[PDB]
Amino acid sequence: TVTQNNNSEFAWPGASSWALNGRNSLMNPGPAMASHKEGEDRFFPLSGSLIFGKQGTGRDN
Amino acid sequence: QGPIWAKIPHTDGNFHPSPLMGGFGMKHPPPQILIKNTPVPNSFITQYSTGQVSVEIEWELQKENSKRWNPEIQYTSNYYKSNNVEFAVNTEGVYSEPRPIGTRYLTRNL
Amino acid sequence: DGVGSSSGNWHCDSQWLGDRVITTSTRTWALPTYNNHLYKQISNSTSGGSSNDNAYFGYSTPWGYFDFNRFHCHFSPRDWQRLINNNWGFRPKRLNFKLFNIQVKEVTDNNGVKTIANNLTSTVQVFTDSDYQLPYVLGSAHEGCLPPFPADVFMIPQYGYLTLNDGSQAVGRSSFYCLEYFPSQMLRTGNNFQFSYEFENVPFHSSYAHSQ
Amino acid sequence: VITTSTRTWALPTYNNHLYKQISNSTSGGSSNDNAYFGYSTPWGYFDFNRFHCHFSPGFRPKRLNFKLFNIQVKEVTDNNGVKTIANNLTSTVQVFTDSDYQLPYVLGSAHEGCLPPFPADVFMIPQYGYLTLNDGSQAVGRSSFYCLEYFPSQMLRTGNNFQFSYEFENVPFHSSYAHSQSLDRLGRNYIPGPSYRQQRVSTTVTQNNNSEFAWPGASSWALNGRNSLMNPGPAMASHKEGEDRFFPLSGSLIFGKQGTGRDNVDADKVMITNEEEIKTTNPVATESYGQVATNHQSAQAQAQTGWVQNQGILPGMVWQDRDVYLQGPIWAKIPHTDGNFHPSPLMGGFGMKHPPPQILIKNTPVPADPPTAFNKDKLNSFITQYSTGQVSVEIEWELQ
Amino acid sequence: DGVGSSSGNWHCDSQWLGDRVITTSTRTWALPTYNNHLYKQISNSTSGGSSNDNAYFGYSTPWGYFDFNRFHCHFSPRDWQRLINNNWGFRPKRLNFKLFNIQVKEVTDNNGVKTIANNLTSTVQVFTDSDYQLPYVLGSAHEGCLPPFPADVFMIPQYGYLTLNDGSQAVGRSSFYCLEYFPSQMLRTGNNFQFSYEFENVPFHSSYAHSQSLDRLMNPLIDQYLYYLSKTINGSGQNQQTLKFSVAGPSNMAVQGRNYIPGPSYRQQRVSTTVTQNNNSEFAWPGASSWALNGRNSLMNPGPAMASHKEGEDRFFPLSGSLIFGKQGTGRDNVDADKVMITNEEEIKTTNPVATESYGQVATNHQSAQAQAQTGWVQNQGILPGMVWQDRDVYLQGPIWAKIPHTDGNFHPSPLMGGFGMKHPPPQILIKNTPVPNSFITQYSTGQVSVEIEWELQKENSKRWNPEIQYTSNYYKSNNVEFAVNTEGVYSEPRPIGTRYLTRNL
Amino acid sequence: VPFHSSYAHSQSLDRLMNPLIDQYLYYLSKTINGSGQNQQTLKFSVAGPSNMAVQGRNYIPGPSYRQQRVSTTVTQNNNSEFAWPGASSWALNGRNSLMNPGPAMASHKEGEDRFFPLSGSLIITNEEEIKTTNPVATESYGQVATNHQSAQAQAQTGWVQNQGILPGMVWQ
Amino acid sequence: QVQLQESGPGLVKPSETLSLTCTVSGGSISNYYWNWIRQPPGKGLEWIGYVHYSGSTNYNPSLKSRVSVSVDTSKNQFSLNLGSVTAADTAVYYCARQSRSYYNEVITDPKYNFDYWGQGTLVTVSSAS
Amino acid sequence: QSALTQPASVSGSPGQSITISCTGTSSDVGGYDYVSWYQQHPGKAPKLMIYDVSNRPSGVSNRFSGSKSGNTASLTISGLQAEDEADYYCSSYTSISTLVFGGGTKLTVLG
Repeated sequence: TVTQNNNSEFAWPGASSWALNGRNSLMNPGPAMASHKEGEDRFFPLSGSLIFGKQGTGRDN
Repeated sequence: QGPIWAKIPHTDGNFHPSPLMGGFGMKHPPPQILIKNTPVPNSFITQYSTGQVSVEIEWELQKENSKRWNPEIQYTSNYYKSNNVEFAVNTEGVYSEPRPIGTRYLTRNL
Repeated sequence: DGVGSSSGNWHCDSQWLGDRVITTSTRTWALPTYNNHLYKQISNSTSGGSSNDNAYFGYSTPWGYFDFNRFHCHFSPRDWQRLINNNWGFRPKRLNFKLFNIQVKEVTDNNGVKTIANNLTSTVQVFTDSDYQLPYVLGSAHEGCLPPFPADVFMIPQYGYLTLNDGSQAVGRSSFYCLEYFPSQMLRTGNNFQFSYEFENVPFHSSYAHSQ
Repeated sequence: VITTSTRTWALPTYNNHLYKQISNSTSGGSSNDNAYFGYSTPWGYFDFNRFHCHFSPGFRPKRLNFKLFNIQVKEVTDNNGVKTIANNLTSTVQVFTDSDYQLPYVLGSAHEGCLPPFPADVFMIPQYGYLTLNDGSQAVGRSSFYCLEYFPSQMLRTGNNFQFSYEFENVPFHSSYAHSQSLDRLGRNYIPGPSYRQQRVSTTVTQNNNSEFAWPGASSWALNGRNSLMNPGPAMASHKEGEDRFFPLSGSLIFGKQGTGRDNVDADKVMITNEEEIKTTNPVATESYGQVATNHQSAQAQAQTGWVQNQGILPGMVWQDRDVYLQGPIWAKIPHTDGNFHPSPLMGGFGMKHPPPQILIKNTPVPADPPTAFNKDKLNSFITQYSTGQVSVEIEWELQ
Repeated sequence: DGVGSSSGNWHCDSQWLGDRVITTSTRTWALPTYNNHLYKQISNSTSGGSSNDNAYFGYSTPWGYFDFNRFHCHFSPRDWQRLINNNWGFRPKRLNFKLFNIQVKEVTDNNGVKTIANNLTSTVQVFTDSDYQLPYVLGSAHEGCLPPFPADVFMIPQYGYLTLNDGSQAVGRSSFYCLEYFPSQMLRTGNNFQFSYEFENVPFHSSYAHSQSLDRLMNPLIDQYLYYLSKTINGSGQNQQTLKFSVAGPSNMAVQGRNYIPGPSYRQQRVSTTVTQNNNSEFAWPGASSWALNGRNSLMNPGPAMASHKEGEDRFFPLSGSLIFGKQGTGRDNVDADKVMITNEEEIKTTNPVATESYGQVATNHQSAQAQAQTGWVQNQGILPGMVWQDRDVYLQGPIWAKIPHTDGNFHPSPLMGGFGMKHPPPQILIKNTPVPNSFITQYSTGQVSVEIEWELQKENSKRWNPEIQYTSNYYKSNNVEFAVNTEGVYSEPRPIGTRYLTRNL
Repeated sequence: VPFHSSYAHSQSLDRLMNPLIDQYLYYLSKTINGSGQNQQTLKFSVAGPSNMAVQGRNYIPGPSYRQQRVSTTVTQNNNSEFAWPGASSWALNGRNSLMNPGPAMASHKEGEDRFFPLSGSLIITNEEEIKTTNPVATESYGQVATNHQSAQAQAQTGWVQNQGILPGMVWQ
Repeated sequence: QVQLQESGPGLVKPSETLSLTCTVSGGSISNYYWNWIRQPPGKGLEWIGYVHYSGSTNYNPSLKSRVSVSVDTSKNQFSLNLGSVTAADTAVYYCARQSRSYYNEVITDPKYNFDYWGQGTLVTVSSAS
Repeated sequence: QSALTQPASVSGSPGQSITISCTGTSSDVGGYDYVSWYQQHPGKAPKLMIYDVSNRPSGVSNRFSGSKSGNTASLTISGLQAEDEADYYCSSYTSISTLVFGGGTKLTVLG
């Protein structure tokens, strides 16, 4: 649900990353961890879960 | 829709090499298969090729031994009335995959 | 063997035998000519690469590769159901690859219209890296694998690789690879190519959910 | 008797090598009884199921043999404003038989597209498509979808050939005689076969009623809420002896004369068969089966009777099947079910659980030039193409 | 062999081997003494039998019998799932029965309290009817079968039978049967009894739903060379008679000539589960489909195999058409709709007519210039040549086999409540407490029963691309796990489970 | 050929049940609570020895083609000529044929031996031995519903005069 | 057979809080999303909001300030509290159930199609008694 | 948000197909295929005729059908009957994950 999320551009500035030789790589998908607590279907953990496109999905944004 | 294998990077050490996007980590995965059109003459004939590819994998299974009394969760298609059958083509002939399908349905004791 | 004799048949199906499954998939492919036969240096500054985290250096090659890493290549949705509902675990054993019924076309613009016809003397080069000397790009969850539906014809991806960089510039430890330096097999329209592979022993993937 | 045929065929390319959902709505809609859902395939198929394929102008088939050879692949272009048909030698053609009967079986519906009766004709190969479960135009969750690519098939270049032999399963000899005697003219030990009454129509229009009764007056069976005309129906005598101007409404096969139109053609353009040969053992299609007692007589109650409009099987019935015609079908596939009775198909011929298999064929798509920059979408651009060749089919028949 | 040595072990489990399944079930039973060891005449007038249709005459015997003839006896819910999701067909092969660890008790009231202790000399009589000389009561869907859940102990039913009657009185052709006249085996607390049976060859019970409907078997893309009569008039006016003809083709699929026609029907009345849209009158008996035999009306139940309702109407069920099961803890008389579970036969609609619909129409007269065409509804239709149909489905709770009555002739002997019809079904197993002295010691016995059936399977070969429907358990969180015992320890089955999920082409 | 049967069944097709025990099956006992408006309900009850008519049964009696009932006592019979018009018959090629003897059916109900089927007997032998598995030649096979009931429509039935083979029939 | 029943005062004085409870019977609250819909007499439906057993809620933007929806899993009932009511809040209030999702494959918010409905209760907002 | 817009009333003769439409903004209707149709008989709770634009639940006849073009979704009722007269509402999922209803449409069967 978009209303619950904070009203700011935290998509990259709030993401778990790891740095290698001075470069920051996003942590994706990362270690295997459950996506959400029991009974909390709406939430997803950012870069943590694999995301697939539906048929005919646009490449950008 | 997901990946099958990955190549374990060749390094001094690693821990639980199983890859993070899922699948089977391997030091000698299925090898790469490279292909090109032999150039026919820096001025060449504009050229392309086509053909067939067949691939055959043998998979080993581990059968389900459980003593659970009540019935399992199973991956099923609901009985629905809709314009398009799932996992099939539409009127314009486009094939689609409606949802990602996981591998985990049957249960085990911890 | 001949121009008028087919070099291989069409095999797609799955055989469920006891503890084993054999899934055969056959697709029709099309390979263009990439980079006009020219290995080319590529880096971020070519596109401007404004971020340091995005900095890369590498090459794009005339070759193409066959990618079947994704699961829906080998399994229909039905066969995927039979697998996951009835089984606690699975893992690959043997791999068998075949490449056949090659056809080469030449593209000409005659007057204002384009013309395509058979070139019966042309060859296609194909080789496998069984010593794993080339950069291995398959395990990056890339696009270009055989289509889930068998009735689709797909475009082979253009091979490429990256190596060390500092910013967009290369370094003295960087490497370069000429795929022509590898012995390869050359195929006319009557030739066909095949090889067999053996998966190394891996643990069963656990297709089950804990009840505790 | 051994019959042999050979023909030359022409196979186009359907729907740009694509499977496409078709439905009631696809064809324009408007009828529940006519509602359907299904798919159309790039594949074509061979249908020899009519007799005149195997015959020039008691018996039963025994063996079958099929050959496909002399493959020729034509590629078509438009050069300037003219079309240029060139041979493509490298191209292939795919053929397979479904010998496990895993696909929908469409050969039993008496379709057009059969091998032509005249051995020098060249015929077009009809497209393969099938229907599955529907609700209205929409599909239910139980509906199935088949990709014919998912069968192993043999790919044929111009020097390749294809052959297989089939074995008919044991079936009873078709009766090709009319009994000299009749059932009642032999207290009786046996009674005539079953009946489902048809309306009677006369070939003299002034006799028939001046009203539209084609669907309203038609004998029908309802299934899942959809009404289907009963056609041709159970085997019954076409008319009483002495009246040849009447025929059962839906009760008889009807063939078209050469070059007959598709819609609303008068009676002289079509050949209406008559079954009267069987009137010895079978009831007349347009007549009641008999009469039964509807009450108990008494001092105060006259005996009352009523007419039997339809009669199921009774112990001691005998009946004759429907006759076969040189233009009619040979076999049908017995549906796979828990139970059936007298499986011999209603349009005539030999019913079989494992009928002659279907034979499926298509032109392997050859793409046009792809772009030189990689793109993931499937290729929609193909070389216009079609193929041709020779079909020979041999059937060994047994006679009585 | 001995009083202190057990005569048999406890076997319950299922072995899935290839094309075969072996299901072993072991239960603990208790047998009382029935009728104080007295064969007794019973008839309706004893209870008053006010209806002639209810008139019966027969006997009640001291003997008990074992009944394993329901499926949940041999299959756990999980094992039932493995069966129905993965298999097109199945059928029994071999039967293996064992009766062991017998114990006999004597009941005494000492002072004001009751006393029970071992009687080590007592015997139990047990015999099987392998010549099928006794009346066979197993195939009547009776209560008293081995419990679905193995941890329950159950009470053996009292055997009984009926014979001819006129009203409540007997007739000269009536029969009487003394089970003591059969050689039986007698068992002390160290003895055990076993025998092995062989099912006769029966067809696989189909467990799939057709993916095609009988009237859609055509190719949608091609016309038929056959012709149908499209128009009987050119237009409005006088003397407009004509005969027009058209090709049967994709545009009109109703009229195409077809090789096969749906199975038979005997119409049922239609009842709605929404009560307000049901007629406000008592029609349970007055409006019900019945058949009369020797002057008595028997309700037609469940009747021929017919689809329960048209597609899209799920609130309608045949009045006597389907099998109705009770939910756990349901009262014997006049329970509410929610308590009972009504099974449906929607899967077989592709080949069978709807139970509440007319089979079709037929012409009732000859048309003429003076007479319009007339039709009438076919309410019941016997077999015609070229009919195909599906049998009724079998359920986890439903019967397994029945005995085909021994008669001159029969047609499609498959029983109407579902299951495998057999001329020599699994034989009856009769048992009783040997009387210990018309004044006897109050006495009962208990022990174990194990039963083993070998089932043959028919594997699913289909080429269908998209995924099947499968029987599954929903992932919603609830107070009690389905098919498991609740806090008080009661086991229950939430719903009826059919056999038909996988699909086939027609 | 099969051995001809020369015996009479001791049981009747509808009485094959065990009289002491309930079925686990249910049937529809009541469609209304009481007299009045808007009384619709659905009530169910176990089929058991108390009511044996409504039990579910695995098999059903053989086919029937009804014959007119005739009494040996002339007074009882109608005072008219019903010998030909009354008799059941089957038509072949326009020629009507009397149904004689016809399908095997019980000659008369139990308790009435003075009645015999018009054309149904060999002449007067009686078939009453088979009344266990076969319907009476003078009786309707049963009833079937003729309509959909609804809030506005009462349930209607009609009499099956002739019935063909159905799966699960037995007969002598 | 799932049945919903709304209960609560049929009259509310203006500028007072409105309270209603829906008690589900035959089925537990479970994993379902419970919704409140209101229909002003002779006017179209309007969606108030929903509640989930995890305590998640989503409200109508126009009502988001003054509305609250609560769930009690123990008593098998969920509630509506609408504050500072005016005469515009007179309506028939329904409780409904979001249709069950047969798949646990993806992470998404609920798309609203209602499977079951209460009978509804009329609530009049008036100063008079 | 802004409500969806519908015709206030539509009438037709029994046997004639009827089409009701609801117009919505690009974000609410045009954007996603989640539009439901409810019929409400007087004094009753709404019943769900169509969900997910064209899908229909078990218990709903063929005669009801729906479709979507651009910003407008339409409900089609084929071969309508007397029992088919009711109020039909369009429902839609919005961009901010809120539900929005149409104004309602009354269907009158002429006769």
